[PDB]
Amino acid sequence: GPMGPTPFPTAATVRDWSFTLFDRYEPVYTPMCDQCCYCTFGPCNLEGNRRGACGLDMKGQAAREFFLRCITGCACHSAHGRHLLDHIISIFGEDMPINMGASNVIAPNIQLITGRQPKTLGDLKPIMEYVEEELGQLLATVHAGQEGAAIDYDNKAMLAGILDHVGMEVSDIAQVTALGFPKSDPEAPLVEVGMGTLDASKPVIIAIGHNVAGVTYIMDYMEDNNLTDKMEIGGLCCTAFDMTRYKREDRKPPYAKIVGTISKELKVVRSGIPDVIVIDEQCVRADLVEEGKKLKIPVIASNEKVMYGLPDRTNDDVDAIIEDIKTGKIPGCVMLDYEKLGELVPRLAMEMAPLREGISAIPSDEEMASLVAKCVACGECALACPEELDIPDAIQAAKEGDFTALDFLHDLCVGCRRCEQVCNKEIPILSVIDKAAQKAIAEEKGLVRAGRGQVSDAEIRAEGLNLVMGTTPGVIAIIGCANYPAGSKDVYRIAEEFLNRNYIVAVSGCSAMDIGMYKDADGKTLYERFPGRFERGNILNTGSCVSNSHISGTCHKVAAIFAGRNLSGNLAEIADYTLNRVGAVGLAWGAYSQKAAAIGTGCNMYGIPAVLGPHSGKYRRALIAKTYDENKWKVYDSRNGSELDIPPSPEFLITTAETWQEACVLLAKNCIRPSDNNMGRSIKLTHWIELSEKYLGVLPEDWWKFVRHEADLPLSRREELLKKLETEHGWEIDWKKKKIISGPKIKFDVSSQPTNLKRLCK
Amino acid sequence: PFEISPMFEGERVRKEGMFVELGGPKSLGLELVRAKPMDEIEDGKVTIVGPDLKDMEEGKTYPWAMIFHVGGELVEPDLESVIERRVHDFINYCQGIMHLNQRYDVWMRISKDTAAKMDSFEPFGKAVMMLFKTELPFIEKMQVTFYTDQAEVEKQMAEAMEIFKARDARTKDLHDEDVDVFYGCTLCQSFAPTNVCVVSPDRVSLCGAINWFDGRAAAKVDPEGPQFAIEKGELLDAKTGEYSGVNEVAKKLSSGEFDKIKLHSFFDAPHTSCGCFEVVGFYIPEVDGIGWVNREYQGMAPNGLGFSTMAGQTGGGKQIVGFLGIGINYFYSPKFIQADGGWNRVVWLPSMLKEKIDEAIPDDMKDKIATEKDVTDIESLKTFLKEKNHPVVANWA
Amino acid sequence: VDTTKNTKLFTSYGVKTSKAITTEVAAKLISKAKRPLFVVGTGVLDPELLDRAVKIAKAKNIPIAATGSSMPGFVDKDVNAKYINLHQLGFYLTDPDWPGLDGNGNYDTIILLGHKKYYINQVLSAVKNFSDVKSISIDRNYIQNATMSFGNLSKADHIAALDEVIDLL
Ligand code: SF4
Ligand code: SF4
Ligand code: SF4
Ligand code: SF4
Ligand code: SF4
Ligand code: NI
Ligand code: NI
Repeated sequence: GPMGPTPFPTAATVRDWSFTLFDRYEPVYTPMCDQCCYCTFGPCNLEGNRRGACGLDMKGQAAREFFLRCITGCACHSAHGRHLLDHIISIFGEDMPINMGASNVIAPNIQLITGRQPKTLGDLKPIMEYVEEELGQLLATVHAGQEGAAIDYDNKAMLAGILDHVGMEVSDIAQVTALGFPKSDPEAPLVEVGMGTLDASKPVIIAIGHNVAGVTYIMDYMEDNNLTDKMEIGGLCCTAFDMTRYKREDRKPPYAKIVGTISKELKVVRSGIPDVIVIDEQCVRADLVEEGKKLKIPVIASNEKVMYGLPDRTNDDVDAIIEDIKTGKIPGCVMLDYEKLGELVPRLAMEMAPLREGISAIPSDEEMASLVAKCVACGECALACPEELDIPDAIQAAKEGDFTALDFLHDLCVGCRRCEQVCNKEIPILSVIDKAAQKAIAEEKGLVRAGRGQVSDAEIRAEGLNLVMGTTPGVIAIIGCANYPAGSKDVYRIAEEFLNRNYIVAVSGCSAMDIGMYKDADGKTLYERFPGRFERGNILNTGSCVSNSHISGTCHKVAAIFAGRNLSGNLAEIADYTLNRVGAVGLAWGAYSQKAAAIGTGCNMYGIPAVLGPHSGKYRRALIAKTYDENKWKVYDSRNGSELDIPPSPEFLITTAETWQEACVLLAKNCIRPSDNNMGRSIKLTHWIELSEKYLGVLPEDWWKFVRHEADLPLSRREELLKKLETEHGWEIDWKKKKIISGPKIKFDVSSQPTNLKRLCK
Repeated sequence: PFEISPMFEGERVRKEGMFVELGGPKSLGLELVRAKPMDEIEDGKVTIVGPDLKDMEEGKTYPWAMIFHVGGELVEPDLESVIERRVHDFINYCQGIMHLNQRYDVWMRISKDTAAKMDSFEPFGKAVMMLFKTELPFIEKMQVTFYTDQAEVEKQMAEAMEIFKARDARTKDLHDEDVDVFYGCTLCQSFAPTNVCVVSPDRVSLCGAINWFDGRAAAKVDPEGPQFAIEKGELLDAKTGEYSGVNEVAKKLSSGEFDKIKLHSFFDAPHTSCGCFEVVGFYIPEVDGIGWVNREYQGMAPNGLGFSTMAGQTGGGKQIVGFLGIGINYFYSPKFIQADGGWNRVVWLPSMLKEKIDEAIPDDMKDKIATEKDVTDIESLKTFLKEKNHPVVANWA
Repeated sequence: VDTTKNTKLFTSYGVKTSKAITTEVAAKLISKAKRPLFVVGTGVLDPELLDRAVKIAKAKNIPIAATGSSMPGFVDKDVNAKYINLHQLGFYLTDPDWPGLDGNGNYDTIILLGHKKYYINQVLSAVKNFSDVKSISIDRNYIQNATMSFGNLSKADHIAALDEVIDLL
């Protein structure tokens, strides 16, 4: 029916909104290099904001690099979605209706961007097509001499981010509708997570990747032959969530297990636990064969994206492949036929379990003593460590029978092996750390909730009242990868702190795995302490990486439920509404991948601020606003069209934080919105002040910038803060009524409607 | 003493980690707020009769009646219950103190560390009184009395029973003609800009969290805030609940979206809902009836739509004719959709909603409303209303 | 205690590189700053590092930007310190019109102590490429993107160098 101005958008159509965002949130470029390696006219030295042979300055180069990362992430999501959709339509038919959950808008991102309302599975076919076409255009911008300004690369990156969100939504909708995933279930079944959950007394299959097509066939073969009680299947990365959501809408406990994030990927292979490894698409270490052939661990590729230089045995007989892998020259094969793979992997694991027994890279106690005695403290390993761990100090401590420093370093290490390749003594430091933390690994057991899907249109209404009556301080979306600066406990600490204050915490991806890994002193995890509903003090795990499209979609639904705004082709309107009214902040503590960059950029284009880990400064682009400049904090009143002041929150669209206390303070502060009433503003100020005092020893210096009314102040210390306002700031206050009569620079008016667009003013 | 913060609301003091249990199922617990003139009320005073915090033994249960005496220039007993409605939250603002239920079902516990730190009941009552004076500033003076003897608590509980019965009767007998002002709420305008809400004694608010007394107390706290008082003025239609003052205030605060708002009406300028209604109401035109669906119903109505779809067409602060959002206590209103025939128009209801609101359906219309068990499709609904003589049969010619 | 010895890196940001200075040159540059800003990180919470940082800041009345969660260390102390994000500080330093923490104007030279390499290097990339604010690194890691920096040092060597710099301020 009614359509907005931007259906099927391009770089020109979303230029106005992106430019409006960049006028307030200026881009900050932190180049990862002083040179350009792109074309034979180079490499060009752009240091000091100089120009290349093509006239491109270093700011433009950084913008182009970030744009390339965003489009690579978008391409990954869209290609995974396209392959999943094609397989699903081939197997289940093109007329299958979309069954996502109890909702009014089943595809909020698709409706928001394209403007269409898909009903069946085939309705998703054109949308994917559009995305891929646009991808080509965007990819054409990576060519040399294809853009001169950095702002035009930032706008194209924003377009790439929103297209990425569309692709993730398409993929998740297809997979959930087809493979019987949980449909917005607040009581999703719990699944074990950790390296100490795989019983080494049974054959072990380990699936690494992000797809689920072949994993479903493997599980079907296991179930049909009743091998589920004697063979253990584990998942690394998002395929663990995808396999633990398979047919789990009935809440039956799943036999599949979750091993961990990318960090564990090599470590498990080092332990000899896996008996067969299958690799699907992405987040797969490019040296699994190198460290697996040493332990006689077969590695099987299953997708054309990743063939790992292996022989292609697709058109063959399973028995011959089994015999060659068992006693032969090939450490694996590429098996692109899904039925053949689902039949081959279980039999191969069964026949390899009794033959690879007693093989692991963990050194003996005497072997580890000799290894720790071999070091000379040359400092190369600490120089090559991505996390800058103090390896030589730990080795020096362990030289005298003190194996606890390596035990501490085990959690901080990411298992990247970069320290081993610079050691002239050939000391396997990763295996040394694993040997020192063997007992801790054996103790690693946790529980996580399976992917519920999207948030239903009933929980949003149930939580809107709590958000407007000042009982829900905001929404925190803990997502991203697992390249943490100081171990996997930081996400757990942040989630626990925000759940203790009755926030709405939504988790997905590797962060959910690394949060559900720390049991409490009572032997409980956060998912068991707090239910999986969309309500205050509750934590819900949406699912795999492609489930993040739901979280952003949730924001869109808030615009489409309480305000009644049209979603079809209304990117600018809904983005403005989310930026001005909805209090939701994303947190990507360990993001490394280009997919994380695409997700963060797409969230920024929807108006959702994000705080990332200290490593994310390597992404070369952030979006920060100048607090001091008062002329960049003005909007229009959608009733008068006049200029209206707003508090300086959110003060960034994407930023980085070093420690988790700083992240907690930033997340608490950035939940504030200009349109907040007295109760919401009061509760947000309360929590922000409390967190600042607890984690910084001081209370914020800009708190007074968020006090429009005497009801804006916290309840506990109202008089203590009013006295400070009168004394430190000189405001005029009445003491009998405890009322601020003068001093605020913005009079409270709940009916005011902030807008960044002049085209929607009376 | 301790630290007051809204963080310690989920703090559950378990039986293995608590000094003393106050009230609960085994004992008899009570809380009460009483309004008195501002000459017998002493601010910053707590009277404790019998045992105190330092005269108690671990792992026991005590009656623990709490009585609050408030006093102020603009304080009347009609808001007493309103004050009680906050007591719970305030008790859950003190770290290590757990409060459960309200009225005469209270259950307050105390933690080991908190009990060892306070050593008396004076600071806790003082903190509670300071919060209630900070929250509702019109309360000039406040005093608390704590009873821990079984006999005294039984006497106070008998008095509280009589007081609660009187209060419930007074609340029930209140009507729209016993008052001269309604109360407007615009707190939802943070997410629904052009949405105004009007609450009257004969029409509970949209979300169920606001009544006439709640809005009245909020307006007393801040007259010019988002909770304000409306003068009804000249009544224009008693059947359709039209008031000139309400009409003009809606026109002013609606940014010119709806000119009129007719209370207790379904098709003529109905009340405007944002998204937060506890109950939604749809109009079946084939049967010329009204059905209602609550937020928790996972089934589908006879038209084939659930709560989400049928609530996605009545919201945004607009005034679309058809589906209407209401609360849960609106069924008990005597003027419940009066200009639509009232209960004579309700045709379908889910089983849970009927079992919940049985007290509102008249004895003659109880065997006249379909349920999901009885009716699955629209033809089944027609046959059911043809068999059981629903008054909507007459409208079919 | 010679700091200009281990100028060793794992990766290179290009051809332009930091100058490895001695204790005397660092003391002279700190004492000759027109408007210095002691940018400190969460890694200064080590008691020796915290004491040396407080002594350095109070020796020349240098205002402190306690980036990260380093503020609780300076609450009990006397040095004028304010909290600010490191990324936000890097964005602000590339603006000549920024009033600063005191509102007296933008800064000239920033002293860095107690930071992670991959973070301070990323911020210093923008700072040193899109502004003229000089950076002096007195950390035990050799920072490439700083204008002047110490070399790769042991913790005892770093403590000794900081003490010598204190005695030469
Ligand atoms: S960005 Fe990387 S590939 Fe490009 S010039 Fe710099 S170091 Fe080389
Ligand atoms: S693209 Fe431009 S800056 Fe890069 S190498 Fe080629 S000419 Fe030099
Ligand atoms: S690289 Fe090897 S020899 Fe050098 S310090 Fe590290 S462990 Fe010791
Ligand atoms: S494997 Fe671990 S310890 Fe070695 S360099 Fe990588 S992160 Fe550092
Ligand atoms: S729905 Fe309730 S809380 Fe919201 S504006 Fe209306 S009366 Fe107020
Ligand atoms: Ni509402
Ligand atoms: Ni509503």
